[PDB]
Amino acid sequence: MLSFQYPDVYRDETAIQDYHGHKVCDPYAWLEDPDSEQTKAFVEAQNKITVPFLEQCPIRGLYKERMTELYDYPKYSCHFKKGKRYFYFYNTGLQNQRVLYVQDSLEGEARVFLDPNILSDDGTVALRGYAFSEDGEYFAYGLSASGSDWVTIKFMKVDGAKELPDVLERVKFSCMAWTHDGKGMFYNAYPQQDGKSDGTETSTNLHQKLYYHVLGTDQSEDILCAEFPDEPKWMGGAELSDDGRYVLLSIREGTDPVNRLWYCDLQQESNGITGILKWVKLIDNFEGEYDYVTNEGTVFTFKTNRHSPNYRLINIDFTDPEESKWKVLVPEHEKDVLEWVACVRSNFLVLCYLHDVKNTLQLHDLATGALLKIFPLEVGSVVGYSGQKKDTEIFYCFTSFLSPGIIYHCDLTKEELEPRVFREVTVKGIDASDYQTVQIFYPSKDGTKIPMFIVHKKGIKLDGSHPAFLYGYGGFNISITPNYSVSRLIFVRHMGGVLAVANIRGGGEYGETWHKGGILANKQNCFDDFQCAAEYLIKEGYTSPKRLTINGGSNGGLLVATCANQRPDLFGCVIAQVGVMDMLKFHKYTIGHAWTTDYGCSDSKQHFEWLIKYSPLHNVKLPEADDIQYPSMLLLTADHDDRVVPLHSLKFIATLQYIVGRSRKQNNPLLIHVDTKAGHGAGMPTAKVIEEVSDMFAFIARCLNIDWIP
Repeated sequence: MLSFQYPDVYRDETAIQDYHGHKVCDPYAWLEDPDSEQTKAFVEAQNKITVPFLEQCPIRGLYKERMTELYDYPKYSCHFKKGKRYFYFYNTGLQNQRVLYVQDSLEGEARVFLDPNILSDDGTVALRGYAFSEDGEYFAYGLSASGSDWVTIKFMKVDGAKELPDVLERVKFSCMAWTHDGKGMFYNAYPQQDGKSDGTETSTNLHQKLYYHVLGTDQSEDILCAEFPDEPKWMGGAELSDDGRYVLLSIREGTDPVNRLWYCDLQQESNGITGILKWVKLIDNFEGEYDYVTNEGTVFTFKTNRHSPNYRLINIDFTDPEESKWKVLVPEHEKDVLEWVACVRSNFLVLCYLHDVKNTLQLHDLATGALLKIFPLEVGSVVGYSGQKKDTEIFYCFTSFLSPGIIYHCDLTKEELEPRVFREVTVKGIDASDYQTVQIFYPSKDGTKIPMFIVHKKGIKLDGSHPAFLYGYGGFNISITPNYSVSRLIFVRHMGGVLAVANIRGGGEYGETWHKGGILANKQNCFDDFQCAAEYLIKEGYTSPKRLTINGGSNGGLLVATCANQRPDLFGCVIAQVGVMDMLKFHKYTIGHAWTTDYGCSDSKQHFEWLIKYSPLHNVKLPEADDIQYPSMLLLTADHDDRVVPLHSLKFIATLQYIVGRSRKQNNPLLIHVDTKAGHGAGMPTAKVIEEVSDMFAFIARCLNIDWIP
């Protein structure tokens, strides 16, 4: 099958570094420089063999055509109200970027408010964050080009959609919060730096500061409200309390769900916002998370995980702040995770729980925390919501594996609450009743039961003859819940596949204990969990090693890459998207330093000892048995992925091709595709999403020689 030759790639055998007495050779360290002619030549040479391989079989064109047809359905986001107007995002079907619409009432004719599509020919300029003024008459929005995390904030006057001259630069991982007087907005920015700041650089991001921009002035005039010079990794995001009296500063260091919480009573400022605010350090440590829900005077309601891994709601009175005085408004549940909470119609709280990886939604009284109403939902996820304190209605968006979703509306001014379907779209060509979703719990190596969703055509025989697509992430307290994916359904319907999603440790499915179960010294638990999911699908007859494909992105890319090294005999195909592969150097680039709370850091001897055992880049090794080779592998990255710098994938593929690719027994391809004008994934235009999925499934089809089922 392989009719190409791997590119010549220079090995710097002098690249030797000592890690606490452990010598580590990094022959491809030169790939860390994205700007060199050597690195640009490497990328060119790799894409030169990968592209023809993906485009050879006509199955890619069949898949692309079906994806283009089926993905072409109306996509609406949850309606939300700001001031006297309603807004919602909508994509007719195949627009590169969804468009923001506005209407003066729910029965009023909607009009285009902000269309990102006209900002570029290829839809590579996308919205990244936005914030309306308290009165809804002004609007700030961030724009990212080519997938970069970097943002340029722009402003508009809502009435007439008038462009304002205000432009903020050097914005990244930023909050956006307007003061209620309508004078200006808080945001974050990074100091100027040598070299580029467009997403192709690898420069570490430190010393993020909190600024305040007065509308109608130049950015050079902005006020510095908070900075942490002695703590370069600290990031402080601002938000205004519901009553506009307080600025709440949430300081984070790392990716754990914890934050310091400082506040500033704006009325106590000597003469408005003129510099460093009079911060009161309410919670001045990183021992727990405090997520503002609402306040009534000095009594602040926060969602926290402080001695509550499944989360709960507490009320902290600023006038009697000692922890022993906090009141538990909604106690922690023994197993279900309280995902998020919103306050609406003054005294209602909307609580969203995760019960065995499925969402539930309910309304509670703010004064007592008592349950008042349960909003009925099918098995799936709540992916959208609107309803702030002053609002008298809520909208909530639902989705699942088999149907696009439903947007629900509920008028909260009614004595008897009657939620109703506001919008519902079904994809013609994908009959949901032909498939089923089942949830099973399988034991991992240590006996822990791990949840796994399996989606397949009804009536299939569990004889191991079906190709399977197993997905996982496992980390950063992220819960992998049901979502609608046309691309995966095409695999099921047109490639006769079985979809599986394993809720492995590291995730947030069972709270902070689930998270802690897949980090630091116990990161191996993630890999073991995932390998056991594969073993389950195989044993129970859903698939077989030669027919199994595993996929994951970012931390999930690390997941699948490590699994390929540890159990090459268990997988037929592996697709690793934008993955962290060099676990010894990840902290040196862009925002990589933030991930040490999940992974550890090689600077530490103890941590190095954990990292070196699973780091994809440092564990590529020819399988011992003659009849075992590495699975077919496809790494996908982009040149503007400044979240997980592409060097991770570049170094990894060079290593796989040299150590494994050159071996005579290796006949499965080990390829990389580096895209242009794209990044980690957020904001990717529809055109690119379609090309990516077509590539992924064409690769699977060719490597496993699967026939297309019309």
